[PDB]
Amino acid sequence: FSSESDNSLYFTYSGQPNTLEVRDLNYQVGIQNLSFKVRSGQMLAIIGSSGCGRASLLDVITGRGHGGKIKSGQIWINGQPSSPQLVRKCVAHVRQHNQLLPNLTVRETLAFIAQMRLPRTFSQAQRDKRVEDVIAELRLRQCADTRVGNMYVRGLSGGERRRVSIGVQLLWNPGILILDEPTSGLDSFTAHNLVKTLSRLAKGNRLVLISLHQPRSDIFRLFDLVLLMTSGTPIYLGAAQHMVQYFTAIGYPCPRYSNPADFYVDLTSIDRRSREQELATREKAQSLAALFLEKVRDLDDFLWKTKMPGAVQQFTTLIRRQISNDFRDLPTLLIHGAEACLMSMTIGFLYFGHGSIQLSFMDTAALLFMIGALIPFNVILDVISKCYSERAMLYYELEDGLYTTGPYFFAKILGELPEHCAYIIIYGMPTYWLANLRPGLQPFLLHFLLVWLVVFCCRIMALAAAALLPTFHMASFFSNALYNSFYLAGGFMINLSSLWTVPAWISKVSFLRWCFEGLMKIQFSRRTYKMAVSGDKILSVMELDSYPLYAIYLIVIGLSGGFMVLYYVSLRFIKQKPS
Amino acid sequence: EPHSLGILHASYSVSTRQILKDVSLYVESGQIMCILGSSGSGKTTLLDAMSGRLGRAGTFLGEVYVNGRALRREQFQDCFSYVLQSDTLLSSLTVRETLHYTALLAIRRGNPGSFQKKVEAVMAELSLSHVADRLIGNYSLGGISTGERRRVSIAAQLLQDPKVMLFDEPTTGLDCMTANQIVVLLVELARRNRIVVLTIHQPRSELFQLFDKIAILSFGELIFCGTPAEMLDFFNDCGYPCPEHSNPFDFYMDLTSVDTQSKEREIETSKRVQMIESAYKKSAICHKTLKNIERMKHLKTLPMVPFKTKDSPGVFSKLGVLLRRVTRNLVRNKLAVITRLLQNLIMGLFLLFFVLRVRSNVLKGAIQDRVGLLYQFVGATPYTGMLNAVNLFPVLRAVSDQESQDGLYQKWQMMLAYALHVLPFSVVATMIFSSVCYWTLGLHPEVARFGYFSAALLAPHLIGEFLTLVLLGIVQNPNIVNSVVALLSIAGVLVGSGFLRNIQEMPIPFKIISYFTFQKYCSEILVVNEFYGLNFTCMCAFTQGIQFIEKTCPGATSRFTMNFLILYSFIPALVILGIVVFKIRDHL
Amino acid sequence: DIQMTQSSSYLSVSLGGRVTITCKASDHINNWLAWYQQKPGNAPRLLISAATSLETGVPSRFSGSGSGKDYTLSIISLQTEDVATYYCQQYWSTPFTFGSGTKLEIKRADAAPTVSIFPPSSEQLTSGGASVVCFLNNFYPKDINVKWKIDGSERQNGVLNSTTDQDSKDSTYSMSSTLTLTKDEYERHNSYTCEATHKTSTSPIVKSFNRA
Amino acid sequence: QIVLTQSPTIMSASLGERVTMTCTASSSASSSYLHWYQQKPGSSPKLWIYSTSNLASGVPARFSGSGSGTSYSLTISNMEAEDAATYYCHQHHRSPPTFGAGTKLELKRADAAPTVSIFPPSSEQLTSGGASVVCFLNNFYPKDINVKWKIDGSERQNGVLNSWTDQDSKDSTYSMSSTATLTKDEYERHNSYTCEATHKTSTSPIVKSFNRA
Amino acid sequence: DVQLQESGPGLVKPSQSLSLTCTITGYSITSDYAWNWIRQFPGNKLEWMGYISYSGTTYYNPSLKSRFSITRDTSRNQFFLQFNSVTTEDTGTYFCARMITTVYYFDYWGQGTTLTVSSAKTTPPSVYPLAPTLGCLVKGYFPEPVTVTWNSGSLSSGVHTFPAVLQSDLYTLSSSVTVPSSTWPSETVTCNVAHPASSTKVDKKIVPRD
Amino acid sequence: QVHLQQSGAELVRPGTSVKMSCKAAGYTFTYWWIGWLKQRPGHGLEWIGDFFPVSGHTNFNEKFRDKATLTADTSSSTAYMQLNSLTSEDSAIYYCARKQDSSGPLYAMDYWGQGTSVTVSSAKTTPPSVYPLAPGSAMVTLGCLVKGYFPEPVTVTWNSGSLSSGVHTFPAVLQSDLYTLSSSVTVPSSTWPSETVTCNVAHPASSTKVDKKIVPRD
Repeated sequence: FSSESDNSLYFTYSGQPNTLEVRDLNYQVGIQNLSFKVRSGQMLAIIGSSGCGRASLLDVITGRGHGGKIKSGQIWINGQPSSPQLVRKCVAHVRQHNQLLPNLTVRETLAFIAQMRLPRTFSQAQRDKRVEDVIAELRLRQCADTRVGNMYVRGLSGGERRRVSIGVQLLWNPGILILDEPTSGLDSFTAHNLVKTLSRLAKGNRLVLISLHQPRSDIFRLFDLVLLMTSGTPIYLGAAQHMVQYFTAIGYPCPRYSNPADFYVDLTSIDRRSREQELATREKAQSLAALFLEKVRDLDDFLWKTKMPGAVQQFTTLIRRQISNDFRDLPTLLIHGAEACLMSMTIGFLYFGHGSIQLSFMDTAALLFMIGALIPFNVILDVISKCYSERAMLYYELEDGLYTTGPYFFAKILGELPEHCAYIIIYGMPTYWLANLRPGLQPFLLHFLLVWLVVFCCRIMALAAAALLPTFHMASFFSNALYNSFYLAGGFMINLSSLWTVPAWISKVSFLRWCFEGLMKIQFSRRTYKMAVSGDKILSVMELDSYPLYAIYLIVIGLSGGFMVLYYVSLRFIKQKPS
Repeated sequence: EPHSLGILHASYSVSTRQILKDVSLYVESGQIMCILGSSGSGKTTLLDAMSGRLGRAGTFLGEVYVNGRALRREQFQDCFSYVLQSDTLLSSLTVRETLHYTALLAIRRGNPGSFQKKVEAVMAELSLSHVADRLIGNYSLGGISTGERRRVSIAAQLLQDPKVMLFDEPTTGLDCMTANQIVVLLVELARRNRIVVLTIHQPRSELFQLFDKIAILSFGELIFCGTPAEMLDFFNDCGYPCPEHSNPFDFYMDLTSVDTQSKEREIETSKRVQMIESAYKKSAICHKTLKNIERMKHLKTLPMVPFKTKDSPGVFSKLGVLLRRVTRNLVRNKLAVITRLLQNLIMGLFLLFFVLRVRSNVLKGAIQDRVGLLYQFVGATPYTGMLNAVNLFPVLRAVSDQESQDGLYQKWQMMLAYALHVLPFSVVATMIFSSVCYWTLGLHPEVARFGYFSAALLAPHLIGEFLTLVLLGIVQNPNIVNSVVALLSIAGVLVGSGFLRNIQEMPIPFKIISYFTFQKYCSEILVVNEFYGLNFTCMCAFTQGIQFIEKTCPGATSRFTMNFLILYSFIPALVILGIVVFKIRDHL
Repeated sequence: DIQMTQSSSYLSVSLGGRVTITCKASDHINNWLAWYQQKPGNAPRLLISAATSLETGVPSRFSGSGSGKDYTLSIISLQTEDVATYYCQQYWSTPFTFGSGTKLEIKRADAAPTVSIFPPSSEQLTSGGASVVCFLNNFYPKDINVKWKIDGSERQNGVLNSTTDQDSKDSTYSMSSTLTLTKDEYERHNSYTCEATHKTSTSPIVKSFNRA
Repeated sequence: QIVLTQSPTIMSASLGERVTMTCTASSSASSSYLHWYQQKPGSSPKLWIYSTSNLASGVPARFSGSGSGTSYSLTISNMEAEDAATYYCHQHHRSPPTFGAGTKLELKRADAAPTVSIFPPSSEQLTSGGASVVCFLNNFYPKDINVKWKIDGSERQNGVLNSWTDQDSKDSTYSMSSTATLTKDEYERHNSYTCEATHKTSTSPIVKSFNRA
Repeated sequence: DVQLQESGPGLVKPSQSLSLTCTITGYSITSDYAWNWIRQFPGNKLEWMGYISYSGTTYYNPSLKSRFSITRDTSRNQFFLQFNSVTTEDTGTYFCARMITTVYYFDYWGQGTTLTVSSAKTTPPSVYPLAPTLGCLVKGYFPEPVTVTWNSGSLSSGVHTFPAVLQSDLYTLSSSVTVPSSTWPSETVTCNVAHPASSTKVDKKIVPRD
Repeated sequence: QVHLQQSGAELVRPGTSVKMSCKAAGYTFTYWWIGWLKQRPGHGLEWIGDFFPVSGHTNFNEKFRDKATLTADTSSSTAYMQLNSLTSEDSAIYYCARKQDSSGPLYAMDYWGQGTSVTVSSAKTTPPSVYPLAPGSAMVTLGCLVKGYFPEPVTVTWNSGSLSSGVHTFPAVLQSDLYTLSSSVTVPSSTWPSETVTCNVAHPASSTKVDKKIVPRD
């Protein structure tokens, strides 16, 4: 046996029992002809193939699939035709692959979700009450205070992660809970205990639907109802413990000491190795389907024998969660710091200006260009890498609708500033000090501010690119193409006046050009440089006399604002599909 | 011919948990043995120990007897075949070509028709003649199916005619019909006077009456080993009857596993497992197995020698075969050839897009644009080299790992084969780039200058690609190699080349590091070729190109020929470096 | 299980005063502690929900708090109606547990009991049985132990003691001790005596009865 | 509901020849559920081959079979004496399971003429008021035999019954018998009874008679 | 080694009850297998009738609509069949078989029983010896089978027994054996006929006449 | 208005079983958790268990798992509790109550029933014996005894109810399955041994009434 323990219920659904029914649904990619009705208190497992390309049956039922469309039939939820609003208000979909933030605790993870799902009229005591009820129901009081981390591997077990993934859906008290592959990656005992947990959730006035391919013997015995499919064609719908009798009474026995789910699935499976076998097996499957439809023709249900949080509160919650998670992730912060410091020290030492012969004009200009141009190399890769790692969470959270793109947009941009500013300090200050650049507070501060704005613009560009292209490598390619274009158009490597129309237009919007020109108008503004030679004419010769320094700052701000508009439109209009 | 395999005892430890403990087993020719276990059971370690894939990873204290003779550790690779759970094949080759190349490396004899005689035979045995001469390709809908790929790998092992075969979880990414077909295939292979031992993760109910012996391991301990009938009788005697509709593999695997969710469960299930294992050790089945193992040691009837026929061609024949294998793999891949030949052209056209003409007036950029272009050529060229290596080498790296563990060739021989086949494509790619951009830009009309330019940029491309290949030998994730090489290229042009920092006014450690960067020598060659004969017009400090050369890297013209000798000495050096690096890879 | 313990099962208070009733948990209950007020004859009323949250309809005189495992219910300006039994109950984890309860009583000046011995009536004498009873009326405090003696011989069996709660008008307590014997055992002895041992004397107050 | 047909219905071959039998499904069938059964006169069918190509225990490893879709076949590489049996095709692709009609193979033998003998009624028939005349035609081959009856040259076909056996396990020949039932009043009124046995191993019929009432 | 032995009534009339049984030994019918009945018509055509799974679940094929049922007794392990629709078309040989439930096939088969259904009456045989090769004819009786042999097994070879021909509910069976004239007429032989339906056994000596 | 109404009092013999009811009103009973509580005189309260009617789920107190069976009929909004194999220690007042939380984990019992007294005793109905107490020779206290009655309540007064003060009543004690009740009065020295008084005892359960008038003696 496995294990017996407390089977009490702690968090039950308080509303009227809900229903879900499907009437002659025909979906092609797909699903040929399904009819069923289930009610609160039952648990329906779906076994066999049952799906379609890149979308399971449960995604078809919730009305959010891909690569196909519903051709006929109806889906009804709580007596009403299915719609995106009924799905959002009733269906707690738990996906096969999602992630929780690595460095929050269970209490913190549930607390942040609770703040974003429960009505704004709840007091904090009521939200803490709800979180504790969910923790009690899922048997998480022991290990409630540990890390939910996946990337942080040390922490709570995979079973407990699965339970937390269920809890973040249970918090808003759903009536219909739908799970896709709940026992995936779990051990035998863990999967068994998880299925019993799902049974208790069903017991507490809820409807639970489970998509489960190839269930084990001991898991099959725990099922209340089972829907057996070979393809989109159903074979049997009804009580799991009577499934064998159904087949035995229609001429297809099953041996003792053979799992019913595996044997029947293999018996009705449609091999495509040859045309003769595929033809014979499709004919067999259609015969069994017609036979079932006849068997339950005269039997009912085809079964054999509140104000929400506003944008500001959502923003506040997202910014606190983002800052809380990333500032506990110390290895990444140390790596980013170490890379910025080592790079700034190498640039500083190469252009060292204290214990040496004073830097030439052209060496100083090369230095200022290198200070600007050599930074995006790491910034682009880490912003794109981080954005791609977060698409699963963003996609499913926006799909569920606990927040809109506005609060996420602002929280995402603002949350990197406590790391960005430290990064700018570490990168900026050792080069300005090691290479003997212009003394005084005002040059130093103007240099720092210009570098800060340019790197910010770079981050917004990479952020907009990562959210626009469907994959990591295409977004990386696009970002490097813009970076290399801006680099060449920067005006140091090639002359700005000796340009064809389109490179001139590229130079006009190149943030590395404005970075270079600004730094040059700080180091050589009104200072006399020993070559004496007036700085103003020297800047004029290189065609850097026009556009006063404040306009350079405004232009960099404008370019960042442009990429912000692109990023916002990108996220809202184009879906951030995972992987 | 009662061929047999026996394990008298087996223990294995690392450094410092122990992995296996006192595992005895006996299997004869014609029998199929399935080894079961959960996470941490050590069944894969047991197969790795038998196949000799550990070498010195840990201490193995067991005794392995084949046909009455104990084997030495160094003979393990010559007796036991081994198929890994994930087969990496070269998608550009056909089944016939893949098995042909495998046979060419596996056997030393000549008379080429004989090789086809062996290859066609295995394509008959595993029903591959139906799919012979078909491109391997992508997944089933647009290429060869997964089950067919499994059979191709099995055939590749069969080309040396092994007598004892070890399969590490052959049915992991397969559907139920494909996995059933593979198990039926393996039992048929066992029937033909051969020993087949495999592991299975989640075996279906149908398989239980198909295997001849089933063994269960848990944390290195052997819980049961016997036939399915003996399995049911043993577990019924212990008081655990099988439930009505349960899969025997699921029930017995649950019964013999340890639940680690809580301390009460770990203790309870540990005691239950120890009761079962203790009941097993005293049983008649275990004693019969131990006596059969003892008996074979003293029967002077069938002593035999190691199998698979260790016919081993020399180094240059292997390099020839690998060279035409990788070459054939490349030419049939139209996209890889197009990218490999045209990326430098795309780079050139991009640079040409920004600067249409050099414009001889100094105030309008006569010096600035030339230095910009040479700097960008030197920086960008090893980047495209790196891109070729990262995109194309890892498939060959995985293949060479799988085949190098099998004893066909060493990893560095695949490294050299890759290293050699890319040379005509790098030469063609550079000439395609140069023949467009050089004359369109109008860098210098002289043909001799064009020649020196093309050779001067040819060398960085190869240097970048070779450096990327050496780094891939020890850095498993190619995206890390991508970023590291791109960063080294940028640092190289920044430090090594006088274009941005005059080499005579920078600190001593940067001059010293600069002397080892190829960008220094390439930049010196290109600046001499570009500026020596020019006379500029038009602040405009310089009028003659010789003045500019004297300003940055003075005296470079007198070292021009020697600079080529230095630059093209970086390419052999990295190759020799690669040879050691991949040998170090052999210990990782 | 988590055991809730309430010490000081009786608190003598005066009207208009301040009452503090404590309760400690055997484990962490995370402030999920309710307080109930029960009066004789009635079902208990919920006074406090989670440790500090006052229930709707309950007067502001009632309050509560806690720290760690130690919680307190306070009553300011105690009313006549607030003389009741109060219970501490935790709902952190099943099984739910209640404390033992504490009861309030009205503080009064000490008083000695009026004690009397009654012999059996002839209607009891004619039934073959007998009993001798002694009453203790209008005493304070309630903890009065009364023993019986028959010609100096202590009798432990056959003694019932019925006590009452605090009188609503006098604020005193009363009790009645009844000794049951058969007729022949009764007649066997000449005199009976019972002595009240209590807190307002340094020696028992002893009463006696004889016949003829 | 799948109907199975088989061909040839009745076939013959000599020992050592390769012989095939074909089973056709009325729809299609999956290869795993096709079975062949062997039945000999006197007893129940025995399992011969299951799942088209897996031989049952005890079959002397010279039988095979194959097929897919709608076409399945059974092959014997070299016939022996013990293969003279009826082979049934069975499927359970779709319930109910069904059987074909079976194919019956027989062994070839050199041609042989029958021994023909005509017998009088017994005294226990003569005393009971009726009579029958019995004409036996033994140990012939092939079974394609034609027997005529005549009384005083006048053919009498009505009231005459006949029968024959299957191929004998002892000499591979065929034998038959014919009984003519006549009224005693008809029997004693004629003194010439005859059988005209015409068959393909001769060129003229063998004519036998019983010249007695 | 599993034994399946059918038993039951021999000759019965139509519009009666009729229960055939299959006693199964060597393997309990409460463990695996589907346990069914198969019928063969006198035309060598097999027909499947129905099964009772070990769980007690039964299945009968269509186009035999509500004609029969299959029952069983647990401890004793008998296998039963009761076809109410006892129409004359049901004459033939019946036998039970064991189905393997992995891939559905019949491995073990019984021996079978011959069921004859008609209103015809049991009649004892008439036996007439035949001689001028010698033998005997047995006719004018019903139902089948009749065992026909010879005294002490003398003519164990060289003998041909012809399948019976039924006419007007009575049948004629005939048997003939050739013995060379080198030993006949001294080594006396007889025709031994036994009819279980009436339990009549007759042994008639055969005498040749001029 | 939320209201819980329980069944009446019960008296049964040891070894038998009882069934109590609690009808809910004013709320959606079916989907709320209802709990049961035992209050045994001399002790505090004991938790019996919680019940969830829509599913019929019972959260058990392990002490009471084999004794109290909880159920409900949602078609009549009534919860039931059945007590099996009764002994003398099960005589107590049983309560039903509903929680503040529709979800069920927090036992803050907002509304309560009335209490169903359960008495377990083998005793049969019996009238009381009434005795006067003689004051003896010598304020003066006189009194009376009521002994040997079953079942309770018994109403005892003095002078047919006119003695508004000075009278104490002592709660009954159970001994040998019958109850013992006593009462006493303090009277002025002008009203004894001069005026007479009466002990008035009524017992509805056994349909009796005894008026024991006591006059001066002893």
